[PDB]
Amino acid sequence: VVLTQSPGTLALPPGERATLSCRASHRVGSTYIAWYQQKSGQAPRRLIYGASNRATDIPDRFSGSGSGTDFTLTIRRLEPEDSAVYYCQQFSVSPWTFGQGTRVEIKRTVAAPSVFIFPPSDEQLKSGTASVVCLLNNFYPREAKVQWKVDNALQSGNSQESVTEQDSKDSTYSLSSTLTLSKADYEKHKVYACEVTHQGLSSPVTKSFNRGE
Amino acid sequence: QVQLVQSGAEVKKPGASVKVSCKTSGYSFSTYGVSWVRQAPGQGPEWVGWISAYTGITDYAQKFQGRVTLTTDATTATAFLDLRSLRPDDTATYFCARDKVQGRVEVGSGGRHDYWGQGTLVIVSSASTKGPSVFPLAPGTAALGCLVKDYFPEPVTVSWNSGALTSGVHTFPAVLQSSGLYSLSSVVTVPSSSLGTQTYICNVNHKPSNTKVDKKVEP
Amino acid sequence: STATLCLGHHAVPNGTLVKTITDDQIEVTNATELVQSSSTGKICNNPHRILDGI
Amino acid sequence: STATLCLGHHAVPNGTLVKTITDDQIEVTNATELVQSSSTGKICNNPHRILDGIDCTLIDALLGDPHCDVFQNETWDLFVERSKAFSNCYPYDVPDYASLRSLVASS
Amino acid sequence: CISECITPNGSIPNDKPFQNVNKITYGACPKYVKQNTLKLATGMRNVPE
Amino acid sequence: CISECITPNGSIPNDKPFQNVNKITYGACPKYVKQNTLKLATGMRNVPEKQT
Amino acid sequence: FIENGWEGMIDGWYGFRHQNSEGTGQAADLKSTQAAIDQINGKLNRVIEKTNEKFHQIEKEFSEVEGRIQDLEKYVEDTKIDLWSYNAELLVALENQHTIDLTDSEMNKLFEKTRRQLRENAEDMGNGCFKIYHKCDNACIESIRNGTYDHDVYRDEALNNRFQ
Amino acid sequence: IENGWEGMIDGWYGFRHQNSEGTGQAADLKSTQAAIDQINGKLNRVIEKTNEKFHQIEKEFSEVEGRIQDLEKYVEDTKIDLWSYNAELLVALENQHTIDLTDSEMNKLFEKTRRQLRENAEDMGNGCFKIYHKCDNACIESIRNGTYDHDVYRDEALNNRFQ
Amino acid sequence: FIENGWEGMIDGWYGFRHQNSEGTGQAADLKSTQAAIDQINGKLNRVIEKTNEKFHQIEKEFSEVEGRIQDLEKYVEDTKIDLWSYNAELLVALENQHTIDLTDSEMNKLFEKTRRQLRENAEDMGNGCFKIYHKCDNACIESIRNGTYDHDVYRDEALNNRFQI
Ligand SMILES: *[C@@H]1O[C@H](CO)[C@@H](O)[C@H](O)[C@H]1NC(C)=O
Repeated sequence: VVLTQSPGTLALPPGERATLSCRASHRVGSTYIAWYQQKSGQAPRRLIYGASNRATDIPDRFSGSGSGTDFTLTIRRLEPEDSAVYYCQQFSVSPWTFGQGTRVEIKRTVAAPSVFIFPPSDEQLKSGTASVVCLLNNFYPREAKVQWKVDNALQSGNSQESVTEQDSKDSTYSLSSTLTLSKADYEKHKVYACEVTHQGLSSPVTKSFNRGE
Repeated sequence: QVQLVQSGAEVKKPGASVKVSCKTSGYSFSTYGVSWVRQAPGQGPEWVGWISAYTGITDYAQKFQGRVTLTTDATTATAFLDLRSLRPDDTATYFCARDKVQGRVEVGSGGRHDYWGQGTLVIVSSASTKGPSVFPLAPGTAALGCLVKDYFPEPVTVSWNSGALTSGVHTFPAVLQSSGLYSLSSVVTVPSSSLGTQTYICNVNHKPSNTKVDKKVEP
Repeated sequence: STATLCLGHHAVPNGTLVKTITDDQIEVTNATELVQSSSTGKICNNPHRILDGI
Repeated sequence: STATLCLGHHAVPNGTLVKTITDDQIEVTNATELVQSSSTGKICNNPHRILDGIDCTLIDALLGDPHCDVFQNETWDLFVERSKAFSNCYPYDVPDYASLRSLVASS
Repeated sequence: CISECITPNGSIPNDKPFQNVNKITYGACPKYVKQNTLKLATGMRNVPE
Repeated sequence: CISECITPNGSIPNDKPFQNVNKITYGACPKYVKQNTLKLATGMRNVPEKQT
Repeated sequence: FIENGWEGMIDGWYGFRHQNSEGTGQAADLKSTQAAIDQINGKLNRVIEKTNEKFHQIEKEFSEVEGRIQDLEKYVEDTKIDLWSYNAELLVALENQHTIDLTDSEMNKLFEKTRRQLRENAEDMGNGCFKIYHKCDNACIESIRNGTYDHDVYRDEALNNRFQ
Repeated sequence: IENGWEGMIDGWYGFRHQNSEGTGQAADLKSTQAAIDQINGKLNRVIEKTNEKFHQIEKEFSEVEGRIQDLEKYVEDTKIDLWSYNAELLVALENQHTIDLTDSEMNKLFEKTRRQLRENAEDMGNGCFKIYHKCDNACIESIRNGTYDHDVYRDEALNNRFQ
Repeated sequence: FIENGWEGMIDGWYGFRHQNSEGTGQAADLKSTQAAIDQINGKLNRVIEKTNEKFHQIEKEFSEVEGRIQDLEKYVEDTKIDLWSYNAELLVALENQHTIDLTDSEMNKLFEKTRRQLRENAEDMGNGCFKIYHKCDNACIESIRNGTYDHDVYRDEALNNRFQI
């Protein structure tokens, strides 16, 4: 019994309506369906049971319905609180099965990244390698490029980046890329610079630093 | 009230097996079964099995059968999960949750996964454990942090001032290096006036290597 | 010493799920579809005399 | 010496009578009622948007009898015509009244 | 209050599959039947000791 | 072609006792039902073998 | 077999009442209890699985006499009612005759399970009891109840009290 | 029989024996067809050709007409809803039956086999028999094909069982 | 078991045919007979229990062609008929499958009753008879039939014919 649920992700502004579907490969009692919400880290929190009913302490924005094969969960007026993954699940037929998962991103207004560079620590230097960190903080949307430079020598494939999940308050991501060098190569070049292209910036913006200072 | 406290993250090697506890409370253990669901990082949940605390009956998902054993201890009010012959596939976070109503009248389906465990990470890797190095992330709004570098396996828990500073903190996803280890950043944006008065703490803690290193930052 | 004789029934690697009074789903060896769900999309001119009002 | 072991089922001091194929009454341990037989006597305003025609019929709000002015530009899920309602304007009649009522009602 | 079934006699709860209040209804309602009571058995035959 | 059941959606074969194509039909046709699938069992309960 | 059924059994729905040297005692078989329940449960869930929604229908009460159309609107709605009413009467009746035979078979099945377990160390007294033909203390009794009684053990003892 | 046998492709119900001469398997074709013939005939009743309808009422409409149209739509909806219930109930009943029919067929074959062995064997508890004598392959088919004379192995069996 | 049934049994619906020293003879078990009857009786009563009353309905035959309304009056009445007709076909079918399984179980039950009674003094021949392993004269036979056969009495006799000779 396979639950394919759609759409993949979906991005909608606050005060709009998300409408999530969950088609099942076989017919299923309306009583053996449940919906869950999961913000990464914590465990799944259960929104709806028996396809139709809210579990307790749950706002009425959430509601569910469906007949036999097409089940749907409707969040009636979105909040920034609601950016999460949503799973449908059936437990009529062993094995109890879950859905693919529909992501919900709330689609707020554009926001530019606050760019910060960080030189490598004097404690780290002497231990034998160097790691330059560049931080893009509290921006929207997710799509933001980062490019490195070492005395304008354009770098690639020695940086590596990691993005935060959408924030539940203000609905902004945060990024950190990390340039990794040898203490030998780092103690050879002066100008280390982190150039950032993004929808929020009408033209790219570089923050940089001169080694030693 | 009603809760399910699971055991701390274990780390095991391809051959061996594992056992995960799930302590319950706040409701009478024996009128409700327990469902177990696991979650390969980044993928969605998949079901493992279910056991009744009233009748001792089990239903394992046929994917695991043989490898998996569910039990319950009514005295301590705890359900257990034993998984053998661990593949690296089985690296995941493992949840327990209340499920089915037993004995009692009946229905409809009011739960049926009422309440869940906080989750308990299992890592199946043949590599060595390595503790992290913690480097200061040297600093009108202003930014600072820690850099937790070259450790294995996951997880690393980072907080600030025993948790006294919660606001304006972003702790990033661990990122895998080609060296096999992990690297992890955590940053704070704070007002750039309070500098003399305040100070800061990196409650870095990597428990597969018993490394509690609370190591500090300043310009 | 002695001997053992067992009575059994078959089973198959991929059954099919069906409904009953007591049970929402239950796997059985084989089943059959009772609801005609799709069409050919065209109208057959036999045996019924069709007339196209164009 | 030896021992006695017995298999049995429960029973209860006041069962409930139910019907089957072969017989009219037969006492069972418990049963449940399948027919909703009584009402609260009042109409719940959720989740359905109710609208109380008070002194107006629907057709009178449509046309715009004076006392039915408070209904102008209104919407409803379920309009409720009351027994107490009246008309109090120029005297009229609607050939095919019921059709116009019906069709406005579902608009 | 909340009630997804409305009748002229008033609002009724649709936890049951059938009802006998009024044939006129609106919304998610049980099916009107002539019977005023149908008991469904939820246990075994009751035999005194 | 030959088909003893006609619908607006097109012609359908009446080998089944029920159908879900269209409530408008003409000729020897299955009965229109709201269900889009009803499986009738044509064999016993399927039980996999114990183990060992 | 059992003419009767036990009042005062509140541990569960089916059970064991034993008598040995160590004294009498009682205890419910939870597994075959839930087995009955789970069926009734699911059967019941299918019946009350939420009904249809209906909105703007036809009128069914009328103030004036209209003749032909009204006669038809009343005939349609009456015809409906009568049928649905039959459906409900028949449903309940079937479901009940089944719910009975379901639970009578559950008791029945527990008894057989227990007889196949004792193999040739006991006889059916005729009222749904067993005369176990050996010293069966309380440990032995729960060994039967929880599905572990090894007959190959008390075979010789029992077999001989039975026959000479 | 807490389970059932995969890889039995001779038929639907069978015998798996183990003796001195070795293990082996074989299907009981009579009780197999017995199940089939019922399912077959039940299935034939259901799909026994449905019925023909020609000029009926209209069921789709372009414009809003009120009263008559309201009734034409109520009639056809009411029809559908009922037939739909009939079909749901039918299948459900038929299935619960088709299950209990086939479970009883297995069940019946077992009894047939027990009445045959009379007092020369015991029910192991998992739907097998411990036959208490040397039952080589000739003896086994003698059981399967309904000819096992118990009066023959009585003494042998009876004595291994008790002494 | 009994691959056949007895014609010429007119005492009742289920019975006993014995053979001993004193000769053969037959007799019906009235209690399990009425048991079957009472069920069929009551099942039958519920089916034919008082029907509907109906008075002024719609018209169902017509002289002229009227189009739309008439088309609907006939569709309504045909749709009614077709459903009730299905109800009746299904009813009888169900009721019958049951009436069969009801009576087959009644026989079945009487047989068990009789087996539990004989305890270890007799064996199931395989055709729904018993080989009673002791001198069972006519008194002993009615003792079985009327529910009073004390096995503890013929135990030793029977038990020994069974396990010896
Ligand atoms: C059936 O009894 C249960 C206890 O078993 C009770 O809680 C339930 O509400 C009962 N139903 C009716 C209609 O009395």
